[PDB]
Amino acid sequence: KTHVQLSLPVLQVRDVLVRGFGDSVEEVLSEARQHLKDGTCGLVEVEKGVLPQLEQPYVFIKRSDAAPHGHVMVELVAELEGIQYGRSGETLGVLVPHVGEIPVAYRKVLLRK
Repeated sequence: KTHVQLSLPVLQVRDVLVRGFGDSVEEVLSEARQHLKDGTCGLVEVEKGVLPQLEQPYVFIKRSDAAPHGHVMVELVAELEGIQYGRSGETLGVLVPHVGEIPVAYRKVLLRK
């Protein structure tokens, strides 16, 4: 399937134990896709002061379209020193590894895979 329905646990930035997916744009997109498949991906909602508390490169989910079965259609865009790899809509948040942090909410998305 080109799209996969996921419910991503929303984590508080200060709870996140592993604050990024790796060291290159290509690695973080690779790792983010692997974690999304394995159900070990969390989402941090971007506000003032969030991104400086996480590790670059960043992986964003961005709205790819205007929402089947309550699930917003999204795609992955990486960012490193202010350059984005990918072009998409509004950020729904930043993806991080989930290693058992308690979420505050769930974000229903349809992921272009």
